[PDB]
Amino acid sequence: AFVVTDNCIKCKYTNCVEVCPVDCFYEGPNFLVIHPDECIDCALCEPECPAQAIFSEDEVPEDMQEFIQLNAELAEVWPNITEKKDPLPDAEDWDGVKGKLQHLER
Ligand code: SF4
Ligand code: F3S
Repeated sequence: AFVVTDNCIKCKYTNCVEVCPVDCFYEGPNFLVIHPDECIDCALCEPECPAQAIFSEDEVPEDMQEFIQLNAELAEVWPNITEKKDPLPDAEDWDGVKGKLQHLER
């Protein structure tokens, strides 16, 4: 499985969803998650993220391990997103800011 981590929060560019061959991204207010059962590990989304927030689960940073689990449980509760959208208005001011998990919205 590929995993969306901290820097997607409050950016949510959604570039990643056009490349997914199996449409396994799910959408929250200010973040996206990958459903781990569905991902086929094609790695196509990882170069597409402006925020470089996607990682192979074996590559997730030591300080971001919580995201592996988070992606798995939020994917169960959020709706499927299959079309790109515009970025959050604010996206480019929040891109690169650390610790954005305290800003996550369910
Ligand atoms: S690795 Fe491939 S299948 Fe998995 S979320 Fe990315 S684009 Fe979709
Ligand atoms: S910022 Fe988030 S919505 Fe996709 S393009 Fe990057 S994982």
